[PDB]
Amino acid sequence: PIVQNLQGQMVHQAISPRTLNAWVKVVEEKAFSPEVIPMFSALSEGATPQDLNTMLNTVGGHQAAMQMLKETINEEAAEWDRLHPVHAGPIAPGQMREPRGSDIAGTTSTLQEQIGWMTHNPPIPVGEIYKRWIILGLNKIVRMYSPTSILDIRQGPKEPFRDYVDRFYKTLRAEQASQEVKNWMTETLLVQNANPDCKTILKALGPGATLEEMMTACQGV
Amino acid sequence: PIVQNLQGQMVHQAISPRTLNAWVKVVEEKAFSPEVIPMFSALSEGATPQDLNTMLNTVGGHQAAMQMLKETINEEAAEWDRLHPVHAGPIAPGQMREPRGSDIAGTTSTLQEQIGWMTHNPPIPVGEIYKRWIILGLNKIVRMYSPTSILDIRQGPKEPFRDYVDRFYKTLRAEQASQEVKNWMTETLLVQNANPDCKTILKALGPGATLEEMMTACQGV
Amino acid sequence: PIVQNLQGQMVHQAISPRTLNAWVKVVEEKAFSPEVIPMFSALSEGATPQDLNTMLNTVGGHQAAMQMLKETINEEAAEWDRLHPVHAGPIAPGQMREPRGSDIAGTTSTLQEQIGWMTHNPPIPVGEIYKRWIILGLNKIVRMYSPTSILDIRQGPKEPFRDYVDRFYKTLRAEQASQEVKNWMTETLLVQNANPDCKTILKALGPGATLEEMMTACQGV
Amino acid sequence: PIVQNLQGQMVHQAISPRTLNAWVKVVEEKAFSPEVIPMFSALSEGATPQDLNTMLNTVGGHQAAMQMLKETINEEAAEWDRLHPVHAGPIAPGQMREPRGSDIAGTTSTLQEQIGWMTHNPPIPVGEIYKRWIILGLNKIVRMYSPTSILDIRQGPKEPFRDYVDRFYKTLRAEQASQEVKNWMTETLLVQNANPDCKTILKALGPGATLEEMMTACQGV
Amino acid sequence: PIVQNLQGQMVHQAISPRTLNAWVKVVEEKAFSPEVIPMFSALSEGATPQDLNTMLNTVGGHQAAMQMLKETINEEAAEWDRLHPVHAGPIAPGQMREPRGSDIAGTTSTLQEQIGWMTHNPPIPVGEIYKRWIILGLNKIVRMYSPTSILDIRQGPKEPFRDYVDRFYKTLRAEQASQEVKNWMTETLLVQNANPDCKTILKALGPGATLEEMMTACQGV
Amino acid sequence: PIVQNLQGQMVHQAISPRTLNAWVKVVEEKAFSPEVIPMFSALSEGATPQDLNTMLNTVGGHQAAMQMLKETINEEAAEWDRLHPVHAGPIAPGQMREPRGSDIAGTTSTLQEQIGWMTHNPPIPVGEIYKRWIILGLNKIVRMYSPTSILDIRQGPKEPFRDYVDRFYKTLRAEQASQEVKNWMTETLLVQNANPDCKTILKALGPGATLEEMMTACQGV
Repeated sequence: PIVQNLQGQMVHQAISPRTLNAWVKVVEEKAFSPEVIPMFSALSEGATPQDLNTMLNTVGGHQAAMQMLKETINEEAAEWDRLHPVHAGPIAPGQMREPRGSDIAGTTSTLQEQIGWMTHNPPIPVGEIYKRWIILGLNKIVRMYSPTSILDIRQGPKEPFRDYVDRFYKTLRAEQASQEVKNWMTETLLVQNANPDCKTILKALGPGATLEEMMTACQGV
Repeated sequence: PIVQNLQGQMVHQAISPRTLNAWVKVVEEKAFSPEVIPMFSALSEGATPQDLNTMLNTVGGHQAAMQMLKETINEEAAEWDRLHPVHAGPIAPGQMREPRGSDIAGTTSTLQEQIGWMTHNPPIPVGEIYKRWIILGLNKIVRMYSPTSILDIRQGPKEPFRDYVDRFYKTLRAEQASQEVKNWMTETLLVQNANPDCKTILKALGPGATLEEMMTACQGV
Repeated sequence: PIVQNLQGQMVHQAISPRTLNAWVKVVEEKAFSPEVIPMFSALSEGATPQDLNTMLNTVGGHQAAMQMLKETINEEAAEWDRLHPVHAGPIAPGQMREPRGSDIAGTTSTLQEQIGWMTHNPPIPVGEIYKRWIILGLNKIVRMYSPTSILDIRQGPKEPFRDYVDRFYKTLRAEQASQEVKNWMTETLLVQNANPDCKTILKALGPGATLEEMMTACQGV
Repeated sequence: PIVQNLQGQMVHQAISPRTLNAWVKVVEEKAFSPEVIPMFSALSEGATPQDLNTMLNTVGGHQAAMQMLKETINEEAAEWDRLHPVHAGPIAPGQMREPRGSDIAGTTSTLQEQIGWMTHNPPIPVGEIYKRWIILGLNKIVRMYSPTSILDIRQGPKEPFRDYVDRFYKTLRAEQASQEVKNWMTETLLVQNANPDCKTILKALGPGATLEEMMTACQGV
Repeated sequence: PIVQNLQGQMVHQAISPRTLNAWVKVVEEKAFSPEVIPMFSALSEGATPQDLNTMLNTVGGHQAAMQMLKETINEEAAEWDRLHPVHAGPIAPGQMREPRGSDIAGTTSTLQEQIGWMTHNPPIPVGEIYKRWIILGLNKIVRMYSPTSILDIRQGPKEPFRDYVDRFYKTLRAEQASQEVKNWMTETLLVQNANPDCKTILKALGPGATLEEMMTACQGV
Repeated sequence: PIVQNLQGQMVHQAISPRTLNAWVKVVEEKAFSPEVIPMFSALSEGATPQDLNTMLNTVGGHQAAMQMLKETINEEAAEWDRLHPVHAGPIAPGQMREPRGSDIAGTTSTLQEQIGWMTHNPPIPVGEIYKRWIILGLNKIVRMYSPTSILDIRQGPKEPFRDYVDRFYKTLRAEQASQEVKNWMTETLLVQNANPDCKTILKALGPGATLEEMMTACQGV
């Protein structure tokens, strides 16, 4: 990737095999839990689109998820095509060619071209745009891999409030729609979907309290 | 993070995947024992707020604890807003914009802005303030994860004095309120909550002795 | 391999033993699944033909596959011989000798000669051509190791649509012929080779839909 | 820690997570055997007092031992206070403030102050003094963790002389009082605490012999 | 080993313990399969004769094989003595002494002398000659460790053609005599030593076909 | 240790924890087999006497062996004292003090003094002399740990010649007296201590043959 050397140059180097093994092991062990998204966003810091394609083609399993991806980046590139038309002109003096939707990905673009693209001033973040598309696809993937909607989590007979909140926020992280609506579920359905005694003590405390307060109040029975 | 090169420049580099795996394994294996706090404070040496957010979003489990966090940094940012108002003016010549409570975290701030913030002279420790807020939240988290107050530890029938002191200082580390009060429990309840024979020999020694003296006196029965 | 130092020179260094162990472990554990091809293409970034030969001779098992390789690079070199004849002349002033089919591989070529070949301006990618031949052979190897044609995958009695699509795209990745024909299977045989109820609901949705739509429609029975 | 770069500067860098994991694993697996002392002295080469405090707070278990430590460094700092009074004067031109007993540890001292302390000429070894105090405490800790005095080791019925000497020198290393007295036990109690037949052959050899001679003579019965 | 720094100097550094552990683990786990030869040739890139001697003395087991080695390098050095006589003269101005058969190995030669030998212009490859002798000995070792001649491999009753070819090329790699004779076995005994039905279909295809063709024809029964 | 930087300076750096863990694991797993000697000689390349003392004090077990060591370096230092007397004079202009037997080890010598000793021109190899003494002690240690003389190895009833030679050269490596006498055992007792049938075929071949010839002749019964 383009690493910032103190001398003042950004030259790509081959991605360390350590990073590839880390990404692979994360994909297998952690399956497609919501943390794979920050894992990818952290392991792909400054990576080129070719490096991102390498990291995507590295995993062997979950071919349905990878096909959903290969479709999602395809749709994103198609949308970028309609957002960004062709200048329809020759090469201007001292000017490089504008990347297209396919050129944003590593398919129709050489590593030298991508390096010049992301190092020339003003800089264009082709790798960052590819990362954004991949993250958008991973959102749909992690949504599909969660077989439970937000309005199905209810506290069991003697299930601890701690693990109830744990499962509730697992599913909240899995289900992404917005922010205000997430707060909407957070401040009602947390108490709305509890045991009878937990319900009673939660409205004994009433509204206008913090989640820490709810858990320390519902510490026992 | 900002590493001090001998040349005289501080330029961020991508956090090593080794550090991320170390933090993850610590979080899973060591759960949320009090040592996770120095673990975080050591693994986040010089890290940017974006790196801290990456390390926080890395862990998948303990979503209740992570929600307590996301609430605690929210409260800390809100407090910082009321401590630090807006200058309400244009950009001064050769002067950058003052970070806000949200800008302190990596949400509403770019990596370039954070780097300029923590490298311009005079330097402002945005990453250190974010670390302080995260540590303040981890204090509450480790307090909640300990289901035992300080005034519940009592020596068993034939439980060794060594393991009694071990459990006592586990719980003392877990329960944090102050320093003088910690010494207050340390110098009384250590002996106040012992076996009858241990009680007798401890006041046979009397007060004004060291913990080493207590343990070497209570080495046997 | 030839690593681009910021000073402006490309000098070969000994391949790290880490890379060799990574390649070996990939070959053994992952057998010859289609992901070994991007594994090789990533672990051999900038590697010399001698390094590629080292990586090929490293693996001990699958000697039938390695013989298929040693035959495929032989055929590729023979084809390159007939594509590229001999200039049949002495050495021109300030001009090096043109590599042959055997010289492209590391057999009849010294490391110094290869380095001069891939560092002199204009540059010739002898290592890249060797990589291309090895990848062409690995295509045939991965095709042979897959004992199932594309027109044999059919959904079982109560096999989930997710795992059906998984196996279907395993076999699609294994079987490579072209691109338009891959889309041809993708848009028909995916639904053509399903359970009766899945068939009914898939043509209930009809054509002109995405794979994500097919899977979310066939989420249940 | 302060690493000596060839350029001629000593600038602190963040301690590697590898060193922290090594120290932690040593503490857990090797418990508090006498080798943990050279382990600490080797892993803390050039470390700052803040790094030493991080390494001390890293371990979670053995809180009784850590309290003995926190007491021993407290006593050492108090002794250093009475050895080193306050100059009771303003700051001299081009002169820094003298560290105190608490400032020697990382509690009341910033990393910048410690760096200036251990890099200014003439240099003051604040980190080395902290290391010496920690080692003095670890001496008492390893003494307490050994539940056996030197005058209790006696050769069993058919216990080999090799393992007898092994256990004897385990306990000798555990019990530290001086050097001349260690030689005193070494040259008598080694033979004084043996089996009857071993006694007979040892005084058959007589005094004025080496430990190698004793073991090769007592190789058999 | 002599690593080529970009500055323009070749100075030996201590071999990494990682390389030694890699060589050791390869020797133990992989025994003496034919791949240990490319393993050694890759792990000993640029190594000095002293480094090669260290790597040879590192392994503890297979002392019969190591004695065969110590004999083979002895014979190679003796042959080099008779190939290269003594100049029988004093030291010429600005000229170093010519290495002998023993001086080629690290026995009678200091590291400084070897470094000057392999860094002075014109360069002499003492380490490469030692590597060649060690490889020649490893050839005999791997031949001895294979307890099966080439004319003993015959396809079993229902042994797959894949594994038959696997074992055949295992033994072909183990048995090294030449190249033309290897092709001689390759193109006849592959089919000559098969099951009756495999024989029939192989001569149904006839000669003038590739090994890939043989295996895809004999895919089934 | 003193690493040769290309700039032209030799400055000690803290020994990597990797080297310490490697030495420790070698000592525990491989016990004290003869290969621990080249292990130590390879892991202690360029190490200072203080580093050697750290590596020696690192191991916890085998205190009898470590006491034999601490005695052997003591005897070596005492011998060096009688070989090298005191100059009995003041410090000469621009001249450092001559190391003594104790100063050769890291006991009575500071790291700065040792660095100046092994970096000043002309250089004195204090670390190398300490390494030589430690190796001399390890010779005696590995001799003691081998409970079998050279004249006890005899081929069993149906023990393979390969494993017979293996055990024979294990014990030959363990028992070190000289070189000519080692050849003396090598060329007779190898055949002198065999099975009756092996005896018959070995003198069927007769003398004047190589060990490879003996093993290939005695391949079978």
